Amino acid sequence: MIPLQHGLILAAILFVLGLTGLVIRRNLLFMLIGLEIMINASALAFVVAGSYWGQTDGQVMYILAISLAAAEASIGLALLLQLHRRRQNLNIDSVSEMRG
Amino acid sequence: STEVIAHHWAFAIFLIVAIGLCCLMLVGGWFLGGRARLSAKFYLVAMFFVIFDVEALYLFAWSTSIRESGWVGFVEAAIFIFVLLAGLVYLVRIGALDWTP
Amino acid sequence: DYTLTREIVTDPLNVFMGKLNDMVNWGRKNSIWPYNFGLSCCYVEMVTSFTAVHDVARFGAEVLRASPRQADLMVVAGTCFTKMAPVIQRLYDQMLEPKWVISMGACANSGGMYDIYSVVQGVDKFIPVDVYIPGCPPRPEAYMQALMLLQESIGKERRPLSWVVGDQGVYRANMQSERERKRGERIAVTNLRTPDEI
Amino acid sequence: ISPELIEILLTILKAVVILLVVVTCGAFMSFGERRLLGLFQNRYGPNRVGWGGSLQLVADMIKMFFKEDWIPKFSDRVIFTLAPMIAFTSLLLAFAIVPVSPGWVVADLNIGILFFLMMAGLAVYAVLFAGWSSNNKYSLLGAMRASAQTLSYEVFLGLSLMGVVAQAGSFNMTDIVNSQAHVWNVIPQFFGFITFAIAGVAVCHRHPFDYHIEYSGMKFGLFFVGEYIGIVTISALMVTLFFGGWQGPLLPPFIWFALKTAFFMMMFILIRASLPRPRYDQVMSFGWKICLPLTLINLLVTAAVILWQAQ
Amino acid sequence: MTLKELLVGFGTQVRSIWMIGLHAFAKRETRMYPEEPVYLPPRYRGRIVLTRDPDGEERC
Amino acid sequence: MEFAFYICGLIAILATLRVITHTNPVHALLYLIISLLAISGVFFSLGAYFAGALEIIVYAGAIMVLFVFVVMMLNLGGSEIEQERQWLKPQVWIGPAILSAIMLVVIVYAILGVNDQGIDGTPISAKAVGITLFGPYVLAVELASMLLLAGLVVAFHVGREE
Ligand SMILES: CCCCCCCCCCCCCCCCCC(=O)OC[C@H](COP(=O)(O)OCCN)OC(=O)CCCCCCCCCCCCCCCCC
Ligand SMILES: CCCCCCCCCCCCCCCCCC(=O)OC[C@H](COP(=O)(O)OCCN)OC(=O)CCCCCCCCCCCCCCCCC
Ligand SMILES: CCCCCCCCCCCCCCCCCC(=O)OC[C@H](COP(=O)(O)OCCN)OC(=O)CCCCCCCCCCCCCCCCC
Ligand SMILES: CCCCCCCCCCCCCCCCCC(=O)OC[C@H](COP(=O)(O)OCCN)OC(=O)CCCCCCCCCCCCCCCCC
Ligand SMILES: CCCCCCCCCCCCCCCCCC(=O)OC[C@H](COP(=O)(O)OCCN)OC(=O)CCCCCCCCCCCCCCCCC
Ligand SMILES: CCCCCCCCCCCCCCCCCCCC
Ligand SMILES: CCCCCCCCCCCCCCCCCCCC
Ligand code: SF4
Repeated sequence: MIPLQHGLILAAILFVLGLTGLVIRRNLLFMLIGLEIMINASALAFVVAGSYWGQTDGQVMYILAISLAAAEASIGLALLLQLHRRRQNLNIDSVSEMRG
Repeated sequence: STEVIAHHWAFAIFLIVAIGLCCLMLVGGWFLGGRARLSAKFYLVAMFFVIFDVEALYLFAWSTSIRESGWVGFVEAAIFIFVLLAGLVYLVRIGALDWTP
Repeated sequence: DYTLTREIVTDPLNVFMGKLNDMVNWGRKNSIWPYNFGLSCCYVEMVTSFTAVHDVARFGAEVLRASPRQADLMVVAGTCFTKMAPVIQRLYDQMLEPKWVISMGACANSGGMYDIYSVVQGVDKFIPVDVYIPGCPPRPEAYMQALMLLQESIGKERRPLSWVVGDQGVYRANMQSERERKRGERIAVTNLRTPDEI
Repeated sequence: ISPELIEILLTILKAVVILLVVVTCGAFMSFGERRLLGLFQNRYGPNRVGWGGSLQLVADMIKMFFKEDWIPKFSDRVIFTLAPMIAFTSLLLAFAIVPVSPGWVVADLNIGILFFLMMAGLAVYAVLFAGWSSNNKYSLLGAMRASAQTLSYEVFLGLSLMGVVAQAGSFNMTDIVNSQAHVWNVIPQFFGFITFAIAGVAVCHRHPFDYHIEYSGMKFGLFFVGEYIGIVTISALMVTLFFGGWQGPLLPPFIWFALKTAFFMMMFILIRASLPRPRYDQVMSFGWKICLPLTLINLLVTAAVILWQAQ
Repeated sequence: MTLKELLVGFGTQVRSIWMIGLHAFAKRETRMYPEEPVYLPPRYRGRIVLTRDPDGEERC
Repeated sequence: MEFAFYICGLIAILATLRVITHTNPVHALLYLIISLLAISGVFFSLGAYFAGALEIIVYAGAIMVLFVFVVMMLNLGGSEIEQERQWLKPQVWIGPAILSAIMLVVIVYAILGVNDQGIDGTPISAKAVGITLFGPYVLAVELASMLLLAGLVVAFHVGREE
C-alpha cells in the first residue's frame, strides 16, 4: 500500500539534487559525489519500478547500475588523483584549455 | 502475523538498546571525572576491493540458487570465475598487487 | 592533614558521596595503566617486573600503554638527561587527570651517581612525583612495593566526581613516611646472616 | 493482557537478554584474554581485585568512566565521537543475527550473512573515521594501512562464506544450521573454514593482523569493548556456519553452542599468544594471491559436487 | 608463494600453537609478592644500617 | 513499512541536500553514507531485500570506502575552495536551482499521470534475483564482468604512480 508515484517522486528528487550538486560545485570530488547521487537515484527508481510490478528485473538492473557506478567511481577517482598529481588543485575551471 | 511482528519488535528493541547503551556510555564518560600525501597503492588496493566486491556480489546471487540454475548456470559462473581469475592473474603478474616493487 | 591543589587542610568528607568517592578511588587504584617509557636500566628492571616471574599483572597494572592519553601512571625509570627532560615534560603534559608519578631509581630521584653536566638532578625539579624508589636499579619487587604504596595513597585521596558540580580542587592525603613507620621494626634488627653463606 | 502481546514481550525480553549477555561476555572476555594470556605465559594474570580478579573489569570500567574526557583541539569532534560508536554498534548488529538456540534469535532475517557483510563494511568505516579525525600523521598512516588490510580480507570474507551458503541453498542462519543436521560444514567446506577464519581474524584487527593513540577515556574503552564484541560475533558466526551452532548429541543446545564459541575464543587468544606478526606486503600478498583464488575454486568445486549429487 | 613453503609454514604455526598450549599446561613460575616474601641472599646490597659491637655500643 | 519508507525517504532527501551544500569533504561523505543507508531502508521497505543488502554492502560499504580513501589520500583540509564559498553566494546557485526545480516539476507532472495500483511490498528474495540473473540475464552477467574488468584496467592504468 505504498504508491509507485511516491517512490518515483523520491527518486526524481534525489536525481535533481544530485544534478544540482554536480553543476554548482567546481570541486571535481563533489562532482563525482553528485554523479554517484544521480546514478543511485536512477537505481532506486528502477528498484521502485521493479517492486511495483513484482519482478526481479528491477533488482537485476540495480545490480548493473551499481556495477557501472563502481567502475565509473574507480575511473573518476583515478582521473581525480592524476589531476591532483599534475596540477595540485581540483578546480576544473583551470582545466578548460580546449575551447572555440 | 504474530511471530514475525514479534521478531521485528525484538530487532527494533535490540537496535534501540544498543544505540542507547553506546550513547549512555559516552555520556557517562563525558560527564564523570574532573578536568585540568600517500602513495597510489592505497587507491589501487581499494579500487581492486571495489571491483572484486561487485564481482563477489554476482557470485553471492549465484550461490544461493545453484540447484535451481542447473549445470548451465554452473557453466556460466565458471566462465565468470575464469574471467575473474584471469583478471587476478593479470593484476598479480604486472606488479599491481605487490605492495613493494 | 590533606593538601589542596588546583595548602595544608583537613578531611573534606552526604554519606553517599563518601561511598561514591571510595568506589571511585577503589576503581582508580585497582586499575593503574603505566606508560611504556624506556629511559635507562631502571626500565629494564620495570619490564622485568612486568614478566611472568613477578607478574605485576596480578595488581591490574600490566596494560603498559604506548600512548600518554590512555596511561595514567608515569614511571620515570631512568636518568633525566637534558635532551630528554623536555620530552618527559611534554609526555607528562599529554597525560590526562588523574595522573601519578613514580620516580624509579637514584637517577630519577635525585640524579643519583651522575652529578654531571648533561643530567638533570632529579625529575622532581620539573615534575610532581608521588612515589620515590631508592635503588640503582631497584629490584622488580621494589617497583611492585612502590606500586602498592601508590595504591594506598590513591585509595584515600579526594578528587571531584564530576566537573560540573562540587569542589573541583584535588586533595592529596599527607601519608605518614615509610621510614618513620618502619623504624619500629628496622631498629629492632639484631643479627643478620653472614655473607659467607649462600 | 493478550497471548500475542505476551509473546511479543517474551521475544523482546529474549533479544534484550541476548544483547546484555554478548556485551557482558565481550567485556569479561577482555578480562579473560588477560587471564588466558597469563595462563599461556606461565603466570597468573589479574587475580587480586576481587576473587580471582573477577572485579578487575569493574575497576577498569570505573577508571574509564572517571577519567578526563579529552577531544583534541584541532580535531573534528563529531567524527571523533562517531568512530567508537560505529566500532561498537557494527559488530553488535552483526551478532544480532546469530541463533544461539532454537527459539533464541533476535532477527530471523532472510539475508542473514549479508547483514553480517554490511556490518563488516561499517566496521571498516569506523577504522577509517578514527584515523582521519585524530588530526595526527601517525594515526592517519596507521589507519591507511589497517584499512587496506581489512579491504584485502573483506574482498574474500563473503566468498569464503559462499560455500556454506551454496550447500544450505539459503542466506538464513537457521537454514544454515539446519543444513548441518548430519555433518558439520567444517568437513566439506574446510577451505572455506580456513579462509573465513583468516578473514575474521584480519577484519577484527586481531593478532597477527594488527590509530588508537589519540583516543582516551571512555572512547578507548568503547573501542576495545567493540573489538572483543567482534571477537564474540566472529566466533559465534563460525560456530553457526561451520560447527552446526546449537546441534549436538547429548548436551543441551546452549551448552554445545557456548562450548564451541568459548573454544574459538580460546583459539583467538592462543593465536595471539603464539604466532609472530608477518610483514605488511606478505600479509596483503597472502590476502590477494592465495585466499581469493582458493575461495573461488572452493565455490566452483562446491557447486559441481552439489549439482552432481542432485539426482 | 611456493606450496611447499606454505605447507611448512602452516605446520610450523601449528607447532608454535602446540608449544604455547603445553606451556599453559605447565607449572606457574610466578613468585607471589607480597604474600610470598622475597628470598634475598645474605650479602644482598639493600638498606644500609649502622651496627653495634657484642658489648652493645655503636661500632662507628 | 509505510512509515519506515517515508521516514527513510525524508532522511535520504535531507542528507543529500546537506551533501550538495556542505564544504567539508569528509562531512559530505558521512552525510551521503547516511543517505545510502536511508535508501537501503527504502529498499527494505519495498521488499527489494537484495538491493538494500547490496546498497550497504557495495554502495555504502565499498564505493564510498574508496571515496574516503581518496579524500584522506589527498589530505583535503578545505584549501583554496573553503576559502571561497562561491556556491553559497546566490549568483552561482540560484540558476541551477531554477533549472533543477523546473526539471523536478516536469518529472513530477509526468509521474502523477501513471496507472498506480500501489506497491504491495512483497519480499523478492535474493534467490529469485539469482535465478533470473543466471537465466534470462546471462549475457548481462558476462558482459558486466567484462565491464568491471575494463574499469579495473582503466583505473589501474590512469591511477599509477611511476
Ligand atoms: C549512530 C546511530 C545511527 C543510526 C542507527 C540506526 C537507527 C535506527 C535503529 C532502529 C530502527 C528500527 C529497527 C529496524 C527495523 C526492524 C525490522 C526490519 O528490518 O524488518 C524488515 C526485514 C524483515 O525481514 P524478515 O522479517 O526476516 O522477512 C519476512 C518478511 N517480512 O528485515 C530487514 O530488512 C533487515 C535488514 C535491515 C536492518 C537495518 C539495521 C540497521 C542498519 C544501520 C546501522 C547503522 C550503524 C551506525 C552508523 C554507521 C555509519 C554511518
Ligand atoms: C594448482 C592450481 C590450483 C588447484 C586448486 C587449489 C584449490 C583447491 C580447493 C579445493 C576445494 C574443495 C571443496 C570441496 C567441497 C565439496 C563438498 C561439498 O560441498 O559437498 C556438498 C555435500 C552437501 O550437499 P547436499 O548433499 O546438497 O546437502 C546440503 C543439505 N541441504 O556435502 C556432503 O555430502 C559431504 C561431503 C564431505 C566431503 C569431505 C572431503 C572433501 C572436502 C574436505 C577436503 C579436506 C582437505 C584437507 C587438506 C588436504 C591437503 C591440502
Ligand atoms: C573465531 C575466529 C578465530 C579462529 C582462531 C583460529 C584460526 C586463526 C587463523 C589465523 C590466521 C593467520 C594467518 C597468517 C598468514 C600470514 C601469511 C604470510 O605473510 O606468510 C608469509 C610467510 C613468509 O613468506 P615468504 O614469501 O617466505 O617471505 C620472504 C620474506 N623475507 O609465509 C609463511 O610463513 C608460509 C605460511 C603462511 C601461513 C599459512 C596459513 C597459516 C594460518 C595460521 C595457522 C592456523 C593453524 C590452525 C589454527 C586453529 C584453526 C581453528
Ligand atoms: C590457506 C591455507 C592453505 C594451506 C593450509 C591448508 C590446510 C592444511 C592442510 C595440511 C597441511 C600440512 C602441512 C605439512 C605438515 C608436515 C610438515 C611440517 O610441519 O613441516 C614444518 C616443519 C618442518 O621441520 P623443520 O622446521 O625443518 O624442523 C626440523 C625437524 N626435523 O615441521 C614441523 O614443524 C614439525 C611437524 C609439525 C606438524 C604440525 C601439524 C601438521 C598437521 C596439521 C593438520 C591440520 C591441523 C589443523 C589445526 C589443528 C589445531 C587446532
Ligand atoms: C524516531 C525519530 C527518528 C530517529 C532517527 C531515525 C531512525 C531511523 C528511522 C527509519 C528507519 C526505521 C523505521 C522503523 C522500522 C520499524 C520496523 C517496521 O516498521 O517494520 C515494518 C517492515 C517489516 O517488513 P514487513 O514484513 O513488510 O512488515 C509488514 C508486517 N506484516 O519493515 C520493512 O519492511 C523495512 C523497515 C526499514 C528498513 C530497516 C531499517 C533501516 C534503517 C536505516 C537508517 C538510516 C540512517 C538513519 C540516520 C538518522 C540520523 C540522520
Ligand atoms: C557467547 C554466548 C552469547 C549468548 C547470548 C544469548 C544468551 C541467552 C540466554 C538464554 C538462556 C536460556 C536458553 C534456553 C534454554 C536452554 C539452556 C538452559 C541452560 C542455560
Ligand atoms: C567560468 C564559467 C562558469 C560557467 C557556469 C555555467 C552556469 C550555467 C547556469 C545556467 C542557468 C540556467 C537557468 C535557467 C534558464 C531558463 C530555463 C532553461 C532554458 C529554457
Ligand atoms: S638509578 Fe642506576 S639503574 Fe636506574 S637509570 Fe640510573 S644508573 Fe640506571
